[PDB]
Amino acid sequence: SMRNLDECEVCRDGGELFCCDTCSRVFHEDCHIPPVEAERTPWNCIFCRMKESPCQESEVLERQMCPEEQLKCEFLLLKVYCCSESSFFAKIPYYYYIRLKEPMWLDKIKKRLNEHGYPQVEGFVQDMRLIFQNHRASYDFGQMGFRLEAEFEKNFKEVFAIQE
Amino acid sequence: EVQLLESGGGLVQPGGSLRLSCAASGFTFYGSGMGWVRQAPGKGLEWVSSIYSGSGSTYYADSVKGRFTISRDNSKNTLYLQMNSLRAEDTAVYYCARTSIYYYYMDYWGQGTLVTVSSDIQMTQSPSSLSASVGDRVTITCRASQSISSYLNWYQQKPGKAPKLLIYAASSLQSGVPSRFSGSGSGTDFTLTISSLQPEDFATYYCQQSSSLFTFGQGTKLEIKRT
Ligand SMILES: [Zn+2]
Ligand SMILES: [Zn+2]
Repeated sequence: SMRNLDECEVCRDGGELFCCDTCSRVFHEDCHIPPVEAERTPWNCIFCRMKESPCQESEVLERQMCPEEQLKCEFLLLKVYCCSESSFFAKIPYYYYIRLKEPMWLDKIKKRLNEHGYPQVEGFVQDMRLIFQNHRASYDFGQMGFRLEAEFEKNFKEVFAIQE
Repeated sequence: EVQLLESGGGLVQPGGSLRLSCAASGFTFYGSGMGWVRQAPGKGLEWVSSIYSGSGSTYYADSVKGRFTISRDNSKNTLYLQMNSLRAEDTAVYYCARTSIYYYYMDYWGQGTLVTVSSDIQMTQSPSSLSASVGDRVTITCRASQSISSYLNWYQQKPGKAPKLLIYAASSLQSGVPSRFSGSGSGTDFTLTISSLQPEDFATYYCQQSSSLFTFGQGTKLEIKRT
């Protein structure tokens, strides 16, 4: 249609693209988080939905991952993936096969979050943070990840309205 | 501040046509999904049609397919329902309702306008009818034909009033609703629970799936016990 773009919002590539009912953004099935259900009546992307949504951090993390919490984490993970640095931290870290708290990567967090494998917000946020902690303790990589981390931590505060 | 006012309801000969309009104010009209829900006198709620972003995103009940046409003019903040080939089945109060796309629930309802004539997801609601006392713990339940994830809403309706949203996203308490109300469940089986029943809680309660179109439960009338 004339009201939707022809590049996936996340990876800027063509192929099988699903249109958001409201905005111009389009997505590959698995590029959107959670995955696109074209079944739906209609399909709206998570940005347009979260736009229409209506305190200490300790509180937020302790929260059980109920339908709203689950959506907000999915919202945060989609923003992480939309950052150009997501490429680097998507798969197994480079360092992993070279002769450090737990190997972590975005595709691992993505599978877990889509599978409802985090009982609390804390599980998601801690895995996300571990990616950067593990990174820091290695090698010669400049500011790689600085933007991905900073962006997540800004969005995390904003989405759960953490203290100023 | 938010107001939905329906008009265009009235008397029609069978087979004839009628056009319902709903004037919206107090919210960004194009940012919101808009639905029509009807209710026959004494009967439960039935989703008719909802429109989202333009004519490409229109949905109808099998009942009214190829017979009713929903439309919107965002420039005039108006929702329309064209109604053709009208039966007696169609005689009902037609509510204008705003569907928030956050988790696909109807948080704002008009007064309703009355029209007088001369393989979807089913929602079973146990019990049909309940007698309880002030202070008692009440648990109404909804079951779904197939899985509807957490896209499950709970509504209260009282005599002479429009439905009111209690719960959205299966277990989220709508702003203003007292804390004694709570929802639970996901997949097929769901539960509305009132911890300590209050005089004002005597009403009819409908559940509603949002997963694919909308389908309402049959309703559950919560009545006082004898003393
Ligand atoms: Zn993509
Ligand atoms: Zn969108």
